[PDB]
Amino acid sequence: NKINIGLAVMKILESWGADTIYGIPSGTLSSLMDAMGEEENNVKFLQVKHEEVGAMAAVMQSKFGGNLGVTVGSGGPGASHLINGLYDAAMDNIPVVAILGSRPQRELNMDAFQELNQNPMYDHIAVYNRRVAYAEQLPKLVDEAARMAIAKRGVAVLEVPGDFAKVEIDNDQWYSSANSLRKYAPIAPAAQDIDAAVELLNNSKRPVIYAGIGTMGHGPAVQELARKIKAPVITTGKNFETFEWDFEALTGSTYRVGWKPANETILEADTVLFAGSNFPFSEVEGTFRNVDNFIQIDIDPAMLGKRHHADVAILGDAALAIDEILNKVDAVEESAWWTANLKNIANWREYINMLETKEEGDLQFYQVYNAINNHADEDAIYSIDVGNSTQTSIRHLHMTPKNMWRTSPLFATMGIAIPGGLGAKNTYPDRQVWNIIGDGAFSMTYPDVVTNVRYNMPVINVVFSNTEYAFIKNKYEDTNKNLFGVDFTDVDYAKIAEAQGAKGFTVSRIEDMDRVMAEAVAANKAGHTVVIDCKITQDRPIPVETLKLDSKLYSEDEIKAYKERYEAANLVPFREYLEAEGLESKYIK
Amino acid sequence: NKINIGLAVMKILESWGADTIYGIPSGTLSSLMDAMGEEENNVKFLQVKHEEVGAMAAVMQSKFGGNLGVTVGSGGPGASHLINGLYDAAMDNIPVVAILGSRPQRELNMDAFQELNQNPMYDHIAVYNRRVAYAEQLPKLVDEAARMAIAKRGVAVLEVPGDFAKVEIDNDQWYSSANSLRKYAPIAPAAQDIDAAVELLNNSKRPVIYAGIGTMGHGPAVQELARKIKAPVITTGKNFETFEWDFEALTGSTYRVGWKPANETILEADTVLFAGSNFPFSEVEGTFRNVDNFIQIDIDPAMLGKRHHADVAILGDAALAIDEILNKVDAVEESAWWTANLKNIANWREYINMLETKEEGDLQFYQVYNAINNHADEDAIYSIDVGNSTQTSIRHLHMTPKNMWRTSPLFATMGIAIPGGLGAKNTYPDRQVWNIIGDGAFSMTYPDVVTNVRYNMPVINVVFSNTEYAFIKNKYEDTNKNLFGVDFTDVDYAKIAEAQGAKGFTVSRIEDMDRVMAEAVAANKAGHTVVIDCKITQDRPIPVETLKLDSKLYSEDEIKAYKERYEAANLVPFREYLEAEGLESKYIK
Amino acid sequence: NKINIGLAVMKILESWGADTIYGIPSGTLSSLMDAMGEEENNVKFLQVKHEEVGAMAAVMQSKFGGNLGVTVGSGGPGASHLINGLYDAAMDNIPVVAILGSRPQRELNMDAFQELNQNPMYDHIAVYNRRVAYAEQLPKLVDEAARMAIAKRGVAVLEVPGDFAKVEIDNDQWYSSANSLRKYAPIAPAAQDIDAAVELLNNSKRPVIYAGIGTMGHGPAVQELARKIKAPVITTGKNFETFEWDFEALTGSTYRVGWKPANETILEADTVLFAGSNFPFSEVEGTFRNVDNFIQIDIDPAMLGKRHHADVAILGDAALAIDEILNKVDAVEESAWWTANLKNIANWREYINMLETKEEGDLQFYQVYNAINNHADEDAIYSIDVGNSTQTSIRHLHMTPKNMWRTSPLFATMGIAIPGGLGAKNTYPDRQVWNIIGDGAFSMTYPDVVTNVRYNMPVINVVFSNTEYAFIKNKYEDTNKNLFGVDFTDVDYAKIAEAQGAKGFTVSRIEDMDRVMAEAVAANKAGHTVVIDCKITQDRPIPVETLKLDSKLYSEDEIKAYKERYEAANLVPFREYLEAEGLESKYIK
Ligand SMILES: Cc1cc2nc3c(=O)[nH]c(=O)nc-3n(C[C@H](O)[C@H](O)[C@H](O)COP(=O)(O)OP(=O)(O)OC[C@H]3O[C@@H](n4cnc5c(N)ncnc54)[C@H](O)[C@@H]3O)c2cc1C
Ligand SMILES: Cc1cc2nc3c(=O)[nH]c(=O)nc-3n(C[C@H](O)[C@H](O)[C@H](O)COP(=O)(O)OP(=O)(O)OC[C@H]3O[C@@H](n4cnc5c(N)ncnc54)[C@H](O)[C@@H]3O)c2cc1C
Ligand SMILES: Cc1cc2nc3c(=O)[nH]c(=O)nc-3n(C[C@H](O)[C@H](O)[C@H](O)COP(=O)(O)OP(=O)(O)OC[C@H]3O[C@@H](n4cnc5c(N)ncnc54)[C@H](O)[C@@H]3O)c2cc1C
Ligand SMILES: CC(=O)c1sc(CCOP(=O)(O)OP(=O)(O)O)c(C)[n+]1Cc1cnc(C)nc1N
Ligand SMILES: CC(=O)c1sc(CCOP(=O)(O)OP(=O)(O)O)c(C)[n+]1Cc1cnc(C)nc1N
Ligand SMILES: CC(=O)c1sc(CCOP(=O)(O)OP(=O)(O)O)c(C)[n+]1Cc1cnc(C)nc1N
Ligand SMILES: [Mg+2]
Ligand SMILES: [Mg+2]
Ligand SMILES: [Mg+2]
Repeated sequence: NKINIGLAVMKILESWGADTIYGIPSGTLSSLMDAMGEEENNVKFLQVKHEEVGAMAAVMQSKFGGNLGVTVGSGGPGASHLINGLYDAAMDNIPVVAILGSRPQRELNMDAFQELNQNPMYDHIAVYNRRVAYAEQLPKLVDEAARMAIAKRGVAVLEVPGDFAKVEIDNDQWYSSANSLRKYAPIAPAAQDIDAAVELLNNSKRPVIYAGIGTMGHGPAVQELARKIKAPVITTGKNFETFEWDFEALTGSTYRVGWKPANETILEADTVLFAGSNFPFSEVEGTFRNVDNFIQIDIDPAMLGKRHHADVAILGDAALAIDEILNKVDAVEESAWWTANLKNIANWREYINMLETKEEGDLQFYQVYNAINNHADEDAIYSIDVGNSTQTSIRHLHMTPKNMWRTSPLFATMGIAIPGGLGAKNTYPDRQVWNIIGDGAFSMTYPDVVTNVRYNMPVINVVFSNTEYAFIKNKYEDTNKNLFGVDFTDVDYAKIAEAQGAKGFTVSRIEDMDRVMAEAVAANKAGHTVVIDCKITQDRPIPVETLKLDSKLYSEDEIKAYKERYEAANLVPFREYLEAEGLESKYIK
Repeated sequence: NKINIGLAVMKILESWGADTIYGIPSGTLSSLMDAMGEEENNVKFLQVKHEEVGAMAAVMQSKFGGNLGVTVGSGGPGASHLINGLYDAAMDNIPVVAILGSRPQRELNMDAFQELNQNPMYDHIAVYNRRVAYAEQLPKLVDEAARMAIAKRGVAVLEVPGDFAKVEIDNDQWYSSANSLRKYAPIAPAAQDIDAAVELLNNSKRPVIYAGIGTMGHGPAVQELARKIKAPVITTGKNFETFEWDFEALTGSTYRVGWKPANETILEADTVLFAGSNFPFSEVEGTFRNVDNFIQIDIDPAMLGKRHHADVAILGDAALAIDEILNKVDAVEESAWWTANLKNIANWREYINMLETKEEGDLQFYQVYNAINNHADEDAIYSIDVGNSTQTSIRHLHMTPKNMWRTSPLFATMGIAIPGGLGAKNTYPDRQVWNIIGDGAFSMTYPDVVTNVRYNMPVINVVFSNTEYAFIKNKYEDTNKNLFGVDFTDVDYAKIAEAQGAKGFTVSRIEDMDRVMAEAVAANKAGHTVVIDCKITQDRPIPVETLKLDSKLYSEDEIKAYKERYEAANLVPFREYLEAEGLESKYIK
Repeated sequence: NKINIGLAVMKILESWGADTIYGIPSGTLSSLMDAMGEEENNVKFLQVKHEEVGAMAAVMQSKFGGNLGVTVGSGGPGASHLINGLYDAAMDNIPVVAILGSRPQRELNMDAFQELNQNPMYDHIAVYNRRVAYAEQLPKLVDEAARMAIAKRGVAVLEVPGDFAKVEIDNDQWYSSANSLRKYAPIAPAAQDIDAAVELLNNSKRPVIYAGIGTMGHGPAVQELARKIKAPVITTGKNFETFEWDFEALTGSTYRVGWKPANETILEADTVLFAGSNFPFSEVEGTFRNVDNFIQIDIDPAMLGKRHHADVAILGDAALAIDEILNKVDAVEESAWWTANLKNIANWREYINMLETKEEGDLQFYQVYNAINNHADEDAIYSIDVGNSTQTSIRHLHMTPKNMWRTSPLFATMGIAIPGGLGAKNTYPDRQVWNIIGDGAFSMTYPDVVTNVRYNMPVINVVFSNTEYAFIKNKYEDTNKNLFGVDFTDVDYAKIAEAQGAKGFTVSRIEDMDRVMAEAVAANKAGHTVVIDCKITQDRPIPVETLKLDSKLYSEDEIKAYKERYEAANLVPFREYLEAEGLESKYIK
């Protein structure tokens, strides 16, 4: 007639679909874990080597479309180790339950061993943050923690004295509210707002669609609208998978982790259809400084008019809004604007393709991605870390909506890749998973490669060894009138992988890349976790946030040096393509 | 006539003796670092692979008697990575300056990239926590940060917008208050309080001295007092180096990370001289439940009467107090109490020595320490990690005041060892440094082994590979009516070390341990960082917090099993030694 | 071509409808206020005597259906004084912008006069909490503060260095996003969920509708449903105005601030239609312990299944849900259940009416309310303070949807009444406003009576002088086996009102109450603020949370004493009415 509180907690977690708990065992968590596996319960424990990797995996699990993740941290140091993963979830508004273990109740406030008040730890970023006051309410609080993490789209934190889960209660003294879980269906936009948008788009001479992840699942519709009104497409760094990598009108993304086309288009555009985005560089980089009209679509009222004055605001689902717009807007037969953009994009793709298809020489980022493109499954999942890998992956990977690409986009914590792969593979065990990592970030997390090995969750780690914290050093050449402290010694990551039970590869030449990738993938299909140590050059990826190509903006000397350093001799400034179509730059005089 | 704000900051840090900054480069920290090395400034940057290791090294640097440490974390993820190191410093009351990099001022509050309010992050544990409001006051705030960290004995945190250090100011618009640094000299205790202590000690039939780190530097005096009044000595887990490892009257420490003698003595004692300690298990483990009188010595008023009712309270330096007491107290010629304790200690040392000196078989903790004892320098420094290593090191290392032993004693974060070695070697470059680590903790920090290699700071890493998070699993056998999730796969750490430019060794047999240690030390003296992968058994160290040896407390079956499992056939319960001297247990009936 | 930042802020506030700022002038707020009134701006300043009254008025302004309120607090003490008002808004989820003045930027971090970090002050309860980093972004942050307070339904806090508002900017460097303000229209519920509800209601033998403020604006529909299926109605303490005070099937509210009928009905009910409520006593008072089925309607997913296991969960507007249910459910011709409830309600109304209509004697709460009922406008607004006034007002006021009743229901801060009247009168200048206050709460706020006088915002303060903190003392008789410290001396509040420029009245006899109220109202219509000092008895209002009337639950002695003390000789326990209709209590045996 009674049940162990720990088993009740597992039953509740199971009811909310939270069937995986990431973490490291602890005395302050013994009771909870001791209950795992009872009465046919299916909540599994995935042991990591560093609690931050567990927290990040639990979060990335949801990012990749998986179930609500749960992460545990032992009282004190275990709990504090969850921070980078929780801050990432908070900034990305991703649901995740964090359980902080604690000393038994009798020890609280006694200044005992590893005994402290952990309530302040995550109060600032959490949507729910409580210290269980007595054993009997633990089930209710775990249930609410799940409900709140999901409803508030954020981090739900519970501090749990270690002695509570051992307590027993009547089976009728607990319940799950998972059965009452309800979510709102996509909301249609106000016709009045769609019409105002249509009018502006019809009258615009240089329209451009800036699509954020709010357009996820509606890329075809966005591409259709783009072609109907001849409006080029700009995407955000988080939304590339939404488009066919080779879409004729895709200009890429603006600023640093972007493409040349996008950065030029935005400064020449008249009307922007800001769809489902909260682009953070908007104000500080003056992204929309030359735009005449601004139309925004978003399901969140707090975002309407946030990044720029909105001439038209549309509250509602991006899909529905795009569909309504597509159907009501006037078709455009030809546009000098569209034609110039297509050619500018084509020019950029020539540049990118020639870099990717070199046949011999010292290995660069480009050829590694080329190889990934020639060997990856069409529905491959990419877990991207922070640094040059982010910048290059969205330029050189050839994705489509069949893929998934995720990173730590806003908080931007390094080391998100390996955890990303764990959450992905846990969700899709038969799906090919890639972790694209810089050596600096890999260095903050490679001990967890063994986790994939131990749990038979085969992933392919691609490590870019340039022996520098490049993303910073590269920028140091600009912002810094010096440099200093951005390089380190190279280590044999392939050998480290072997020591961990993984399969390691080392490659440093372009002419060996295709074979190495072939062998790495074959190994992954043999059930092995792989680490490809790519010893690349220190060539800095082309900095499209500072395009030194237009002779009316930079000196010939500057242009020559820029072309030379970035192998961009054939890149043509957008103004040339505009003028060829009889148009004039609206800001370059 | 002007100076770069960044150079001013370095000059101020240099004036406070803070000549080393630990961290990882960042765009949000570029300005500050760019200034390092100018105008003959000698503030060096030590690059780590994970910011938590940098934060911990900066803290351990002071713990080991070094200069004020400085740690940097890039805005957001870099800063949050400092947490485990800062919480350790906070709980241990260790001075440390933490600089959090941040987006440029113009980006603050704009919800820009990696832009957030970091003030809440460490407000709870810091003694100083401010966000620089404008460039010109950065020097003043760094100066105050140093002054406050030192005066308040804690964490001083500054959030610094990345664009401030580039600003220039008049040389007369900044100054360091380091020249005004003043500290109080040891304060003599009130004679009235010393006399009350003396009277109690003179009249006590079973005195015992419980010495905490407040007695650091006065071990000889404590040993002299112990012999004068025939009072055995109990130490805290943090204070072993204060005594000669083989002192005839040293009973060790109480509770889990302790010895058998100490745990028995405390339950049989009448009067306790609690000198310079804030022992955290006092109340929750009922350490002093059978004590009749309690005398406390401490320089901190907040501690007087905290762990137990104090019959006599002495405010002042432990050295001075011990000296005053020693001189005024009556000499004791013989004591049945003393005699029984000495024999109980001798019995324990027989047990410990026989474990350490085995000649053949599967390697255990014991023989690794035996080897360390036979090959280490007499002034060696030991950086101890958290787990079975802590428990075993204080039982098997043969230290004296010439040594230094430090860990993460209260917050108890794993992974403190490697950082400890960095701070130690940075402070004493020609001194032998040992990092004693469990494989679980090593797994949270081994990527930083390369840091010692890269910076030519040779250390000896001793890794205990039992393929479990033993300290927890061991206790799981008691507290848990099950277990689960406490084991992992073994990895070749020696091979990982080689891949990092370090020298690796692997040992699994007792008969090879002496030679392996010899070769490891010789390598360390050759300037190499070493990793000794000790493949040990899963034998649980004897649990002295639950001594099942007295037939009046446990069944014969229990005693037999306990002796069998812990190879303690020859250990004799303290009550036998007491009775042999004509005394009776005061609680065992 | 340029504009003062302060004027820009006022223009933005005006665009969001925030035309009133409550507070007290300050050096740290001088710049902002100095700009009020410029270029035809219409943002007015309402000066209070205590900043907490200003914060509460700004909040109550929205509670009463007014515009977004703004409250200001001078750096340090002025800002901290806002706390009770902000916590009330936070717990009630009411939008409000709070501006904290601060020392000029140059003084920040200098430990200057009244200079401190106010970011921690309200971080825990705010939905937006930032310190303006530079003058130029102040406009953008005020605009976002308004947008966020509204979108997040909570407290938006901005700390503003006093020197920023003086700075000038280009008119094109600021904009308001108020034009993009959009809100979701009522969402229809899932038909599947409505049908499950209907089925349960059709099959229920004892249905009951528990309506919270989510049903606001749909009382007629709720009353119609109640009559159609013969389900009595229970309301929450915040939702009385939604029903006609004399609705035949209104049982009142459960627990302490409730009626006898409601408290009995809930323990005898089978199926509950929990509509638009988040009743806080649910679990701790076991409100639904005897209920068989539970159906919940709410627009917030986080609330579904929170207060009790939900057999049916309906996500969507309460109006739409009630309408769908009303139309699909089966009509019920007669019900023994309904009949018994109506008679129990009628019995309660006989009791209440006889108390209210006494003709002579010492004045009690009852006759004051009787008088208010006979003289108040039909659309009067009632601002209720915390204490016996809350308990009694919902029992003795005769409200309808034409009225508005508001208090501090969850955080429950005393002193909310006067601020409530200010916000109400500011919103509806020609509407009759009543402040019902206990003397204890009046004592925390009467200096602000002058505010109504000074700003010609005539209100009627009704003060219940029982010279005790009754709501507590009353309960002290139960929970406390003593009492102590709950009484104080009586003061002449009428005389205090006169000293403040208000009109004071004093009444202590039932036979004078009608005339006094008549004269008080006539004075209010003469444009004067009135204070009616009601010297009442210390008679404790009947405690319906402990009904000692059923002989099968209490001894005859207890019942006699209960009837005697609360003049309830004629109250009949519900079980009698149930049995008379051939039904049996489901829990009283
Ligand atoms: C090292 C690094 C460098 C980077 N560099 C760049 C860079 O140069 N350029 C760049 O663009 N990014 C860059 N990023 C990523 C960048 O920081 C942002 O995270 C990203 O651009 C935000 O993209 P977003 O607008 O698509 O989505 P979010 O910021 O997640 O916003 C999505 C919006 O969509 C709305 N929404 C959600 N669902 C719907 C729906 N159904 N209908 C309508 N609206 C909906 C939401 O309410 C929200 O407002 C970088 C990241 C890293 C780690
Ligand atoms: C995994 C793990 C297990 C552990 N297990 C144990 C265990 O079983 N048993 C155990 O004992 N410890 C154990 N520890 C260590 C333990 O948690 C405490 O940190 C330690 O015992 C505190 O020792 P202390 O009293 O010497 O010093 P502190 O707690 O640092 O207190 C020192 C006191 O000395 C005072 N003081 C300082 N200078 C002076 C002066 N000049 N004169 C006078 N007073 C002065 C201070 O004000 C303070 O009150 C463990 C640690 C870990 C990480
Ligand atoms: C001294 C004091 C004593 C008190 N004593 C009592 C007492 O004895 N009994 C009592 O009942 N109260 C009492 N109260 C008030 C009590 O504390 C609660 O604040 C009140 O009962 C909450 O009422 P509620 O459920 O209507 O609304 P709320 O708690 O405000 O919850 C309203 C719910 O409606 C939902 N909602 C909003 N709009 C819609 C919509 N359009 N459609 C559907 N759902 C919607 C919301 O999401 C929310 O879940 C007392 C207050 C004080 C100050
Ligand atoms: C964006 C940001 O803040 C970056 S990008 C970057 C370079 C990463 O180097 P890696 O070697 O992994 O990759 P590479 O650029 O390909 O060489 C650093 C150090 N940072 C700062 C930083 C520091 N520390 C942490 C934990 N997270 C971040 N994001
Ligand atoms: C004390 C405490 O909280 C311990 S002791 C311990 C076992 C350490 O295992 P390791 O393999 O390093 O050593 P071993 O015991 O010799 O096998 C754990 C997991 N914990 C919990 C824990 C978790 N995570 C972190 C960051 N710090 C701590 N202290
Ligand atoms: C509910 C709650 O917490 C109450 S009800 C109550 C009695 C109020 O006395 P008053 O004289 O105003 O009214 P009366 O009951 O009619 O005599 C007190 C002191 N409290 C505690 C309390 C204390 N202080 C403040 C600021 N707010 C509250 N709510
Ligand atoms: Mg790199
Ligand atoms: Mg281990
Ligand atoms: Mg009163």
